[PDB]
Amino acid sequence: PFLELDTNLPANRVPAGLEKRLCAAAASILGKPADRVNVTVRPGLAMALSGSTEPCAQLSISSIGVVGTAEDNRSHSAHFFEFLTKELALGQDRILIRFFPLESWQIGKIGTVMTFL
Amino acid sequence: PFLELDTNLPANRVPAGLEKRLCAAAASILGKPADRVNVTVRPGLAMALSGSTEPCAQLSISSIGVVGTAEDNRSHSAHFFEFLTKELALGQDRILIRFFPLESWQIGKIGTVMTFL
Amino acid sequence: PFLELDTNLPANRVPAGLEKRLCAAAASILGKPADRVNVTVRPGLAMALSGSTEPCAQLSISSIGVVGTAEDNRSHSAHFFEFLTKELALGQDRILIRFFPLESWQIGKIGTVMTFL
Repeated sequence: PFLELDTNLPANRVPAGLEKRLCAAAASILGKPADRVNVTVRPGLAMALSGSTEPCAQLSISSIGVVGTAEDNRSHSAHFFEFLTKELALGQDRILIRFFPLESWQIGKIGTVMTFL
Repeated sequence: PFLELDTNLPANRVPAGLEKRLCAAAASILGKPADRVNVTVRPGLAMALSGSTEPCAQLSISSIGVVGTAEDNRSHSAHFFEFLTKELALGQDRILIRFFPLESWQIGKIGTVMTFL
Repeated sequence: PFLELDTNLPANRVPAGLEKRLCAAAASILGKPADRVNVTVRPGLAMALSGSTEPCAQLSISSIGVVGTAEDNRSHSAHFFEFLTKELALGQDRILIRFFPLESWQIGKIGTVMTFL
């Protein structure tokens, strides 16, 4: 899966090693191997969330098969909010997540697409 | 709604308070409350737009219900171009927008999804 | 088309002029004019790819008409991997691509949408 986290927290208020811990977390939550989890963190941005510029973060999660339903995204959201709130020292009102299903033909890897792997 | 603005303008050529003004602007344009508008600005990037690396900006807008049609996106585009051209001191040839419909089951908030709120 | 490249390579390990060369490359690969190619490079990010925080890059490609099939995305992936591996001095295991079809009503340009141009 592919995780992208935007935050207006400066890099020095984003705890060291967060991207690796987020790989582990997403493995457990999503039921995917940690060695196929991709994480991108973009700190120090100018953000408003819910109209407010206090510290906040935006998580996008894209994956094949597992982020397409309300009922399991509810579970995923619960777990990622627990992880991120404590990691970033943010309240639940300062984080939002978006979920994006992908298909095999959309993912380029080793010079081909996953359709053929 | 969710706005993401990438620019190769350095942060010190992006006017202070732009993210809050963009919340207000997007409220009026999209017909959504300002306190549910999210803005992310990513300045100082390396960009080419239309093959050219002069100052430019890319706006992405994602929302439920209101960014799914050509006829209303035409109106939205008009208004956001007016706002951004003057805010960033960019010509209309240096900005592009992409619109992305979302569904309730895609948006994680307060540890659940909007399907259940 | 719209290209977005995230990398944990610091800006000073991203070769000068990469965004313009990527315009040219994407023109040839995708069969689109270079003057309608948009490139955004976001360097110096915190990333893990495949669970690993070594140098890596993520490419997103969005376009009308040409990134919707497995068979042609396989070709596109091949060409972009060749370009990026050598440009960024990254191995094929350190790059991934995602492809996103767009429709005319999604693209805001010159204050309208492409549906009407």
